[PDB]
Amino acid sequence: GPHMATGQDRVVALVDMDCFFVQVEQRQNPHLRNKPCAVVQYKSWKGGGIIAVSYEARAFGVTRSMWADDAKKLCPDLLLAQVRESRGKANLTKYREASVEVMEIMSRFAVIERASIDEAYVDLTSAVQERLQKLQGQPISADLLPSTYIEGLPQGPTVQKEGMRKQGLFQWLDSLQIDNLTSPDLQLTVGAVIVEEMRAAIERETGFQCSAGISHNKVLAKLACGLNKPNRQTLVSHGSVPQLFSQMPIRKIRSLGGKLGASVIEILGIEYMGELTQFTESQLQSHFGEKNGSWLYAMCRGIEHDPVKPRQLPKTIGCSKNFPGKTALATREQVQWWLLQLAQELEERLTKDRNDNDRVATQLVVSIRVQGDKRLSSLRRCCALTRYDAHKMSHDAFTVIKNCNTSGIQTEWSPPLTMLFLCATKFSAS
DNA sequence: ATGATGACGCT
DNA sequence: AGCGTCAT
Ligand SMILES: Nc1ccn([C@@H]2O[C@H](COP(=O)(O)OP(=O)(O)OP(=O)(O)O)[C@@H](O)[C@H]2O)c(=O)n1
Ligand SMILES: [Ca+2]
Ligand SMILES: [K+]
Repeated sequence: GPHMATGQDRVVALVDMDCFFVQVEQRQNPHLRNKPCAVVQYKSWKGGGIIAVSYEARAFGVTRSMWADDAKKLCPDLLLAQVRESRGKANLTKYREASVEVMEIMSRFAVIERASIDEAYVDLTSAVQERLQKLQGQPISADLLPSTYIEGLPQGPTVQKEGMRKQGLFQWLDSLQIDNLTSPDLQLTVGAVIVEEMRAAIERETGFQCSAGISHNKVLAKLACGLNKPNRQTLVSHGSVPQLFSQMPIRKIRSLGGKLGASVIEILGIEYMGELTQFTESQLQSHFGEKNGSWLYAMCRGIEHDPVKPRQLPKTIGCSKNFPGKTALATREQVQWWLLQLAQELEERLTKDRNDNDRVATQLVVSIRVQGDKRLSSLRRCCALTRYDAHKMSHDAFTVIKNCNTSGIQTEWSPPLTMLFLCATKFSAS
């Protein structure tokens, strides 16, 4: 009862750019705006692989990982933009730079955790407290939340989407206790007003639209963000959790989309997150380990403590390329040449990073996949990264991997390589 | 023949 | 260290 923590101590948001690479290419090329369009990498094999899809193209069934030639079967008018290719590999620099535009706007409002090229978590607790003092108890207008959905409302005793949105928002605001400055529901609402402001600024200053979730922790914020996409934000209160989780497949919760989530389902014989509440913490720890069991016990009640880490820059900087099918690398010369190509792009990004961010990497990790290995990495070895020089870095990578060559011939490479990966890690300030 | 990254857990 | 998991 009175001692039972409810995980309502923080306001956390997750911001996710809608069809990010598509928005970048549509900003650059107005002919792509408001059209079914997709972003593709490479082109010779089956038209290239689709990596991002506009909402207009998704209505036709186009998805990520589709070959562009197949996507054109679903959507003959599909417009395509191609990822830059440099040194024979995809080069994502345009999207990384657009991402920096967005993250630097977000950092004005609060400290952010870069979660991916196009997602950041925001810890808003402190900004909320401040804005609450600026309010002095005045009600929060629905005009301050023009794109906000309150998950689970409307409820109780119109047939259009926006009318539903406004109805739920009104019920929520009508029930708010704007007098109590430590009300969790009030704090989430203020958090949502701030996130509206953040999203307005991102759109004004970059042209890019995003969705967001606002809740009390990262898992609920991420789940919230996915509930109303694109160009909308969703508030998931602590009170909404029982109904939301009662039909929510377990695999939808961040970190449960893989083998652990499958084993939760199979060992416990359940399907939905809320069903987890019927097990004791010790039962869950017995099945899934002490850490996982504690996490699941708290999470299925809507409680999570993973902090928004203050980290706006990636921790490692890497370059990778796959060599599928008949293109697998089968000679010494081939392996060396592609290691040089990867290392040249890596040198370029590292030099940029050292100038921009005042740091230097100190370890080089070299990862390969061999033909027939189902695993995504067959081997990983490290060496010292002492100078930002592509020829040295590629020579060192070759050195640390060369005894993997089975061939008795000095010039051949067996088994052939289906993946090369260079990653610079262990950054020190400079 | 999805392909390009990136973080973190386990041992 | 080196591998496995999960994600965007
Ligand atoms: N299997 C995946 C999924 C995502 N990404 C990377 O993560 C970025 C954002 O992924 P995601 O948010 O899932 O896709 P969006 O295009 O942004 O679509 P949405 O509107 O649903 O956010 C992609 O552009 C891509 O760079 C990737 O490389 N491989
Ligand atoms: Ca996105
Ligand atoms: K994303």
